[PDB]
Amino acid sequence: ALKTFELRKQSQENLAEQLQELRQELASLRVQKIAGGSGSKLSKIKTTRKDIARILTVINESNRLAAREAYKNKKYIPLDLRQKKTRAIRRALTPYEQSRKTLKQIKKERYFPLRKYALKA
Amino acid sequence: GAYKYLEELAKKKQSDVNLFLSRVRAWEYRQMNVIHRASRPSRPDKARRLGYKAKQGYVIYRIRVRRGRSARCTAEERVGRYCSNLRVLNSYWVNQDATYKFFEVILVDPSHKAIRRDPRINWIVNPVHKHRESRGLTSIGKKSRGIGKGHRFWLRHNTLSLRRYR
Amino acid sequence: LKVPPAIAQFQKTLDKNTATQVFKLLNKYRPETAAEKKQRLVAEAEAVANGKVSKKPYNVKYGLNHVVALIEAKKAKLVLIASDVDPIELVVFLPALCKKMGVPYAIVKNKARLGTVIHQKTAAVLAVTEVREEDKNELASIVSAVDANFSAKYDESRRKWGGG
Amino acid sequence: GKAGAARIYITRNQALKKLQLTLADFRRICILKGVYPREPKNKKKANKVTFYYTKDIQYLLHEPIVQKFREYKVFARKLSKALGKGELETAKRLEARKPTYSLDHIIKERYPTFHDALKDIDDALSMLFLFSTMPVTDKIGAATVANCERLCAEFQHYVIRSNSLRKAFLSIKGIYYQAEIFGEQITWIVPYKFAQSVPTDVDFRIMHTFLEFYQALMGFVNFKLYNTLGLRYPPKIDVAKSESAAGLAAYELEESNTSLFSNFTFFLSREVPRFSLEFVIRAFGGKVGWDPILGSGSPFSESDPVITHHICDRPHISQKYEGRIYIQPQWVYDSINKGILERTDLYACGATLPPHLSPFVK
RNA sequence: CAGAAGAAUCAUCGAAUCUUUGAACGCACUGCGCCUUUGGGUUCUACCAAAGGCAUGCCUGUUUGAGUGUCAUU
RNA sequence: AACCAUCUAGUAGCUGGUUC
RNA sequence: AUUGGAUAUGCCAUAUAAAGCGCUUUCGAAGAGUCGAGUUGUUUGCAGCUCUAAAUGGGUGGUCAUCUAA
RNA sequence: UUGACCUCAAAUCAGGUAGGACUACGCGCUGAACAAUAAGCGCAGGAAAAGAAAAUAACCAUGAUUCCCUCAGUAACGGUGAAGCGGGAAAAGCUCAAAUUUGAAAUCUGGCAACAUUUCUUUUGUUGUCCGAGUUGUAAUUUCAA
Repeated sequence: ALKTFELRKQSQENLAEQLQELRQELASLRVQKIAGGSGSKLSKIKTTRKDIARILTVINESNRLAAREAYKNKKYIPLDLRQKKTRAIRRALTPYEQSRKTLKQIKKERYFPLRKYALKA
Repeated sequence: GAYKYLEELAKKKQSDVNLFLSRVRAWEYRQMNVIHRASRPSRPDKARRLGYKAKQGYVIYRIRVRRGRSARCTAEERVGRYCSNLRVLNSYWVNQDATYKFFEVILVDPSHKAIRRDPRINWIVNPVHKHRESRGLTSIGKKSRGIGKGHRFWLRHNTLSLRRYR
Repeated sequence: LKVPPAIAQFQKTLDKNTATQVFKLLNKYRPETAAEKKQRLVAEAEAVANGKVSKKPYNVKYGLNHVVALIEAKKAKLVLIASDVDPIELVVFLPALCKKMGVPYAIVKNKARLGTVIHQKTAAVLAVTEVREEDKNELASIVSAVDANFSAKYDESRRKWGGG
Repeated sequence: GKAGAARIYITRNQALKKLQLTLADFRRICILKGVYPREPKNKKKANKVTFYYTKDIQYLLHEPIVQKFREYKVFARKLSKALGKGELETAKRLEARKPTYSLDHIIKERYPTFHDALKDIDDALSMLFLFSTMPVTDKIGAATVANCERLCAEFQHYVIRSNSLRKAFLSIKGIYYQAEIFGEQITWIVPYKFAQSVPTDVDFRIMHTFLEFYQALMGFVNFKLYNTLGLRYPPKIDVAKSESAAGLAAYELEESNTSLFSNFTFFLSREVPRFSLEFVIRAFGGKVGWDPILGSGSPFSESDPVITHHICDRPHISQKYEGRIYIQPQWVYDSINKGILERTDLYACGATLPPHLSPFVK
């Protein structure tokens, strides 16, 4: 099984060039197994499905990372490159605008803030 | 100021000036939709004291309801359904005739940044104010369910409270 | 239809000649634009940032609350009311308040024209409170014209129900 | 009906509807970019009128020319709004920040290589030369006319320095000059300086758009030629010399049979079109002198006896000198076209002018 | 049972993926489409395939055009 | 007219039963 | 590893500013198809319908007290 | 006429937002039978609602709301059935409209350009500039306790 470590230090075109070679290989084993396949064929399929998944991950990981870099310091970015969390969290007041106060209130907390004190018994 | 003159003129609702304007505008409002957007309030004194500011995020809507529940409560709810993305702030009476009562409803956009950055109307952005008119939290809604302070206005008396040591 | 006298008076506006002469004086006293105000303030900012007392400004007064307060203070020499305010009850008392305070007033056409003087889309009422010594005679001649072409004219017509 | 030849071509109204641009804007975009009508083989089938390929319309959908045109129109409306409202400062400030456009992308798309632009610059050179002498009118631009004249002067100076001119013919319409630059052959027509008048029959907007595109192509070609030859782009221009009608003398070529008349000092009086004669002499490597009436900055004078040939179309020479026998421009034009010096006696003043053979005619 | 030797039918878990529907949203509810872009191809103008999109109400703004409008307009 | 779910543990002076 | 309120300290600080207290030969705006009245329904409150206000006024209480709605 | 303003529309225009589900508790509307009853319908949150007196009292006076105990099975009513005081838990107060900034709309959204910042390349802002909103009124100031 190819490791993700050396699957992440090559370009996409050759990385996509590894996609179809694994695709027909998986397809070929299915042809062999329906005409008589040993236990290795079941594993060789099982190994190659995860192997196809591993390289598909690094294609999608790198493609998104390319999109994230391209849409850095942009005001509006695609919905895919955005936080999800929950729907209500995305609608709540941001911490900045929850901290907004009128200039009347700023003068209250500047001249008369809650003091730190103690009572001697 | 001019809102002192506007608000004392609004007490003489059947005077010559007010009666002519009531009948002229009632005909005009009937040619429009049942619920239609108002470019500016027809009572700038009354909207202003009910929380309306002439700024982005504040919307005035007119609605006519049939005469013959509370008329003002239904106007708030119908407009709230029509503009589902806005929060109903308040509402008031603008006009009436033999058949229809006309109301203007003040709505606030909880998603506009001019609302979310204004601490004086920042409270309406919180989810607890979703459809205030639907839960009887507006001015007329609170009055409808007899909310107030005084002798003029159940579960804790239909239950047996059995303590541990009794 | 039949209209009350307080609303009927707005159909009798100032004549074209007197209104054109009125706006010649008004256009001398336009408020400075947002750009001109910024240029004047940044110019004084450099004189402060590096290292360094004026006269009172002159402009036409605008705003409904502002102008009504100036009439009540008897500070306004000339009040020009728009003829087509969308809710008429906004200015329906202004001719009566100007009569009570002895303020020369006129009803001019195109509230948009009033707004153009003040670099705004729209103005309900303009008021000239006090002008430079050079324009004392020009304002005085206008006030006399408004007396004849608006107050002496109509007057008996403004107390009659219009329309019908 | 919905497929085949009908979809092959797009009608002018259909193409405008797809591009969402007005007829004038579409014409300007078509003139600025590369778009020509394409008549389908089956006109009846193509209509399911002018016909254009859908590929050109598809490319023109994302063209920034339409967006720039809207910005100019939108800004023009705002400038008109400020003038009407009475705030002159806002309109004056907004005038400086008015929108503009760049033709670098269009030139690269239309001409991927400099060879294609040079081969297609024959029309641009002719348009620039024709507009270099036209009077300033409301439809035309005074700055555009000055830019076209400067571009033509720079091209003439570059050709003279590189000796790229090959043939020069004197025609009724004007002077036809054939030059070889980077292998490509460029032909330009320079109209004579006469008191012409506006025909008031052609479209000025289309001509101005074509002239603007031609000027941009000429400027890009001149910059590339100057960089290749080491000349400074744009060349230095003397204001005092320009006001004195010095011609190419103002444009200094500062560095950043090509010798048919090299050993000759031609002199021209105020009776012949010295604008083309000086360029031909400069392209041949020789020295050309002009009278003070024709212009200032002349290296030589009339009284100077160093001039070997004196070009003068006048039939009388009261102040004729020795060693400066009068010659006619026909001999110079024939010599330039043929590459061999003609007979000065045959084309002497007061003699029959030999027929002028067109070098382009084979 | 089988299968791999950083293995595990493991745990944690911030990254990716997540078929058709469903508030379900191109129209329909099986199919029929629209626009745009991209590409095929040995069939290259086009066609075809795929992708991107294409619900409604309402709020803020942008752009465009109408008006029976108010004027401005010697 | 029918069917289904809940109110419902609805209503009983009466019936049967009610544990070494 | 991610965070919160403090402490210490460096830098910056648009203070020509902004506040509390004190004093008066000067002033002091207060929410209407609402309150309220009649009448008809729902469960006094609320709702409809007809009418429709005031300015030491108005509300609720025992001349007085208390409160200051829309 | 140009041109401003007001409209009335349009756009597969940019940025947003609503629906459905859960529903023990919560807030409205509606409603029979044997009671704000079940149902039916509408709408939320981690709590909700209520809430800084158009409140009690008749005292040497109390002092927003909510919950618990008590008052009390009392007054009153016609079996239903509170509340003031009193004792506890917890405590926090405030914001507008109505005033001329008038010696200067001092206010705000957005586009664009940089600079930051992050639960986060996903987040959230700052500065500059232009446009728009706004004088039919956005800031500062004031809320009767003044």
